[PDB]
Amino acid sequence: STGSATTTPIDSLDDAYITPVQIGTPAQTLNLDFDTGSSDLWVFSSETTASEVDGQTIYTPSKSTTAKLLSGATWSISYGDGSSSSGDVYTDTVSVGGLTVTGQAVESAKKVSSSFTEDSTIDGLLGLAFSTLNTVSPTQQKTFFDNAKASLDSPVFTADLGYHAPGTYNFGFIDTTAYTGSITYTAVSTKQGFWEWTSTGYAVGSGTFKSTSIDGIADTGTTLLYLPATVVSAYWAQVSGAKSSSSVGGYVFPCSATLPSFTFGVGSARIVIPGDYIDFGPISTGSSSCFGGIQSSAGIGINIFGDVALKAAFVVFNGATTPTLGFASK
Repeated sequence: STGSATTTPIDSLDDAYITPVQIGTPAQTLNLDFDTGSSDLWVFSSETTASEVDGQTIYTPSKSTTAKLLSGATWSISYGDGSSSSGDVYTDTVSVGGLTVTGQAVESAKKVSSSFTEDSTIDGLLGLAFSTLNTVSPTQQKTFFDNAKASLDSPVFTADLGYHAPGTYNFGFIDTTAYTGSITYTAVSTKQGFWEWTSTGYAVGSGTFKSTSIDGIADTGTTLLYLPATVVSAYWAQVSGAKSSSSVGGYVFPCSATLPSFTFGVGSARIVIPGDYIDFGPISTGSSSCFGGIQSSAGIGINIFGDVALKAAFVVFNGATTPTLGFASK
């Protein structure tokens, strides 16, 4: 089997992408944030504290004839940005782009943190990291991809995120029309539960490529590109007037600047992030200070190849017995 679904930016900055997901019988369609950095499929629901719902579409398990309470199961998650959510668990039928999993754990939110409430466009998350990170207790549950894998034509999914435009998540096949050149595959460590890999280096604009190993994760659920402070300093040094602002929380730059590209290495191949992709716009409405899309990971503990990087590529998440990642230009 295969599936194919369009993913759409939630706003004009590509802060996140939403993909429609059918849950239950009859289908209830929710727009979920597909997140290769986590492993829970959780939704706003009829059980969510009413004051914490503000415009999201909700899953109502009592209206699904295929929903079954997973007795005794609870979940609770905290994300790298400080947000969180928790609740109980149903199993139900879940379909993405024509690909159907029966008995998928659907984690129903009883509580969500304010950042989720405040974002009316995101109805939940669909985790695509490794199932060892799933938070369901006392019986850990499998991700949608893990449940679907055996049925797929090939045990893979691909992320093709657009710049200021829709893109595509495919399951079970490589669309060879969706990229240019070849796909370069690189080794993955699953020891932390992430799609963790080692980039071979970087370049700033037209500058020389610096060969250096940069371990990080491919994370569709993180907006920006988070890299070591040395690398980030070298990038922003090429932008007149750019500086790290402790009060804003990262590098800012004059909105009148033209940003240089940033290149990262995948083996001997190179992915070029155009400068435009690094502009996240005014820090507040009407400001002439703009927020940068490349930021230091020094306070995180891990480097993160988020959407800024991933949307410059066609990315293959190969879930074979020994997983690998693939990157191609597009």
